[PDB]
Amino acid sequence: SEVAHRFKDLGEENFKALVLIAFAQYLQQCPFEDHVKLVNEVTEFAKTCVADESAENCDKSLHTLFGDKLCTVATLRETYGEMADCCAKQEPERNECFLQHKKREVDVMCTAFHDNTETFLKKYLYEIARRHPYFYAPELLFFAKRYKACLLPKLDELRDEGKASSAKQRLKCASLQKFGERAFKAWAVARLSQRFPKAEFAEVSKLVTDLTKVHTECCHGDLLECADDRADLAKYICENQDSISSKLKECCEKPLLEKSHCIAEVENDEMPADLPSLAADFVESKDVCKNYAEAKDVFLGMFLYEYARRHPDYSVVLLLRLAKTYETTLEKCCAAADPHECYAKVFDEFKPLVEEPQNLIKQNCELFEQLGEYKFQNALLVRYTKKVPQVSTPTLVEVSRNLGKVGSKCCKHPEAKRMPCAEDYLSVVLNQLCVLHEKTPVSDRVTKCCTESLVNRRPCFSALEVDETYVPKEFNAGTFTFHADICTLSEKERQIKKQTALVELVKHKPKATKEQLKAVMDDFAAFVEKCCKDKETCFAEEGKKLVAASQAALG
Amino acid sequence: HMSTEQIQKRTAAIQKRIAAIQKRIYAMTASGMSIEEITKQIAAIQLRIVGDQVQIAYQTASGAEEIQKQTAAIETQICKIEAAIELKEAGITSDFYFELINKAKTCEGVEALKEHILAAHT
Repeated sequence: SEVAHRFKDLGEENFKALVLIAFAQYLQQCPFEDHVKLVNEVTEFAKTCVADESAENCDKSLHTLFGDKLCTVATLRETYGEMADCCAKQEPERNECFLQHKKREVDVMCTAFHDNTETFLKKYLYEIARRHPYFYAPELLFFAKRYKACLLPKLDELRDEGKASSAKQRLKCASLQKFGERAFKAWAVARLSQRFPKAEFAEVSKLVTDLTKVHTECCHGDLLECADDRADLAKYICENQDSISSKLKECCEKPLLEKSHCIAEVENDEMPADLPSLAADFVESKDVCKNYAEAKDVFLGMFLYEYARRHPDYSVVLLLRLAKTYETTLEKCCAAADPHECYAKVFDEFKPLVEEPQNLIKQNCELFEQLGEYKFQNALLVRYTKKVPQVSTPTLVEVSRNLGKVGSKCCKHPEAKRMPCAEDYLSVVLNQLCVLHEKTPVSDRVTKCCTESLVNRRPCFSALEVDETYVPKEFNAGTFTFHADICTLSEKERQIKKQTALVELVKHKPKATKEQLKAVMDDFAAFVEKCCKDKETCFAEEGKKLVAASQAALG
Repeated sequence: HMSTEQIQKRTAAIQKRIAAIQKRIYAMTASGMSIEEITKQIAAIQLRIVGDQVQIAYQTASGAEEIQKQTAAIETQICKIEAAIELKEAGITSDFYFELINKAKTCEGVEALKEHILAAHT
């Protein structure tokens, strides 16, 4: 009955794609041919459920029904990894376990897409859902519809665009389990409020409430409920767009799968003119403590609503630190003899909180606007390697060039829009580093930062200093002497090889000067013109001459 | 000037809800600030009901501007009222949250903010 309820709402094609995505997101092991028969049988069973709601065992939950077909093939433990052990349990324990198991020619593809339109389209989502178990299911349906619409720069754009949404949804699903529902709803109030400053608190709280149900369902593998609901909140915003935003007019003309994607990406609405100070009803009011005591979370959510609608220049995390500090003082102050006099200067405590990221953005953008993406990425690779030298040389290069790439697509924008762009990118790379470090732990400080509240995840990383517990391991065993293999290819693409030479030189001589390290990197870039203009013969002469210069520092 | 059988059902649908509100408010008066204004909104929404019931009569007398903007804001006004009763019943004695409910533009957000105040109170 619940399966027939979802089959009727979602499209016939969209139902199929969703059950195929949900199967590949869990039993990623079974190849396309195994999963497609199960998807077909589930749609064929739901087809009967549409007609007779009581007959054929149409009464079971989507987790028992779509979790028994996922288990029929998943019988043996060898024809899957340690994930087949989940199968032994019964719902809701069964799906509780499946969650716990997180872990290529322009005219060649068209020869297979022309014969079977369905065989090519379903193949896009099968391995894209098996390669990204936490990708937003309704977004993946739109991603494939976009793919169905020259074929080299368009697919590269959709590869990079799809890489951003997958990473974004990993962060969303992570804050939900790791930091709670209230924490997600708190982010929701803030980012929605900046986006829709015209909307009254009740409409925002409606969006917060409906959006949490969407993302909670999507993370819990309730991928068919998620897409059905993401479409309903999208309809609601479009039906009541005056009560929400102005920007939504064009987004709502677009068809079903696009309509939702557009609203999500919608521009910040021109915040209502001449809004009063939050100080009046949050610091001055006689009933601040009485209203806070009444519905503590709603009063704080209202604080965030007003602060966020007025600060589209702040980060969502900054708005959360300001909400958290206000909550913290309200908690202590309401107990005091004169709560009013206690909290009367609360807003003056927000000053260092908003200064700290603005000062960091301005200090780092001053370096970016004077060094470029190469000499700024190089500078970040020296500082971030001295900070945490326990990171693997190529993983530290990747996160150094990735964190530098933030300054590139952030400093262009003015002081008014630098912070929300900087936080958006930085959060995404920090979660990609924390996901990579959780699997292979190398540093106890990185663990502390990733484990800390999502709010102060970036503040933690910025506080790090040079790890005084690192003994300069001066190898010089091929790491300090680069190979002349990339000399023959010769390209600015192989900049990672030149960068990895720097991160090994920092790790082997850590107490090196800021000018000393720039002189050893400038002499290394000059030595490349020997191997760019006796092929391997230049590497032996440059290896002996560059190592002679490094003897003047001897780290 | 359309759906006169569905307008009889539409009007009768609001009447059942106003009766539901009136019982819960008459009980409340010996069981929270909106209480005097709730009784004014009830009387004002009844004027719209009389207007509809007169429109039916006018069409029957005549040979026969389809305004749904009054109907929608009526349903949302009924929600702003019903929500304020669920909050008064919940023990919310705080004119901040009442205004937040009354400031809402949609009955959908009226209930979402209601449920939010309700859980936050516990």
